[PDB]
Amino acid sequence: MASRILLNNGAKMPILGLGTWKSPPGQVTEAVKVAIDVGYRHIDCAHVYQNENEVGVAIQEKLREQVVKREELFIVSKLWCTYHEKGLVKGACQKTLSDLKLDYLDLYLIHWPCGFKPGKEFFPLDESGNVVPSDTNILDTWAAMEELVDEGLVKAIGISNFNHLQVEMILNKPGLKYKPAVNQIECHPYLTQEKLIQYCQSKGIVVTAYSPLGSPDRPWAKPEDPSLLEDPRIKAIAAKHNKTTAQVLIRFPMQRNLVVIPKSVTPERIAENFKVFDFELSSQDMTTLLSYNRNWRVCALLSCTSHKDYPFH
Ligand SMILES: NC(=O)c1ccc[n+]([C@@H]2O[C@H](COP(=O)([O-])OP(=O)(O)OC[C@H]3O[C@@H](n4cnc5c(N)ncnc54)[C@H](OP(=O)(O)O)[C@@H]3O)[C@@H](O)[C@H]2O)c1
Ligand SMILES: O=C(O)COc1cc(Cl)ccc1C(=O)NCc1ccc(Br)cc1F
Ligand SMILES: [Br-]
Repeated sequence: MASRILLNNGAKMPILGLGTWKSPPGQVTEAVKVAIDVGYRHIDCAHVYQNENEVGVAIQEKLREQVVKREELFIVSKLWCTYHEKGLVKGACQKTLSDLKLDYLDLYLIHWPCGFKPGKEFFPLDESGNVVPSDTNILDTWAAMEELVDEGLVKAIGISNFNHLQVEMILNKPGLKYKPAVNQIECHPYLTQEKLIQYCQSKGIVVTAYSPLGSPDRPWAKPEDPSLLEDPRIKAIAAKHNKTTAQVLIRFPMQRNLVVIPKSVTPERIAENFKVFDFELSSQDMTTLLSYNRNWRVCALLSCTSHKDYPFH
């Protein structure tokens, strides 16, 4: 498949990007420098990841070095849940731009459908451990995102972790000005997402697959959880193709017309993960990988489950 996918804003998005959640601030600058040197042109970021300044150092250095031009990079960030207020969205976006050393983002996402009480804490809790909601809804937050396009701060806007009904809510918004370009969701062989992907793709929304390797470094991992990278069935498909299991896990979403954003801070893995354009999984391989679905989610969070807009069940 082509290396870039056309979005419904008329721009092209690289189907392979570098993830940055959990990338330590003392390692992520080098990770991003290496990624750009070996061909990555898409970086997935977020304010809540606490490392945008260090990501930005790498981007700016590579632009200064003229390794790449700004127009050839596709930089994505996300509006955190404590900034779903009319009067906070622009400043949140601007702080991300300032940190990343950019004058625009290629894509800005509503990180989660849920608004939380504004303040210093990213997860404000009540005295019993429940997240404290904001009363601001996804439609008003979307209107605020639309303003960012109209102010030139972002070239595209989208959503992340929106369920079917939430995507539909946006699409049915009275007075909708810009459709979401992307819905970024968890997707891998244990959470194959056939239903939500078909819905989004049928509406011209591009899906980005996060945690494609099963996020083995997620801080809440438990020793007994399933492991994609260690699954002997996936290893066998990889061996057949003379590729690594990670390479199969990255190529899988690409052949479903998804964008995919594996994270690494290991230079050799960053390079490995990019070497996914010179082989093909068969249809039988694809169906076989799909058959491993078990509705197993990396990203979920008990403290947020009573929020009215919590997306999962
Ligand atoms: N929108 C959202 O709500 C959301 C949620 C989750 C994730 N995301 C985005 O999606 C990105 C990817 O997801 P993720 O970080 O959860 O996990 P992931 O990409 O599925 O897995 C990352 C883990 O896999 C390891 N790894 C990477 N390449 C490997 C290879 N070739 N062989 C073996 N191990 C390898 C990494 O180790 P090393 O780094 O030590 O090499 C790290 O421990 C995130 O970083 C973030 O940008 C977004
Ligand atoms: O959300 C992400 O991108 C990855 O996960 C996290 C990253 C950081 Cl830096 C901190 C915490 C998470 C994290 O806990 N994410 C899960 C999450 C969050 C919000 C909601 Br409404 C539901 C939910 F499942
Ligand atoms: Br949420």
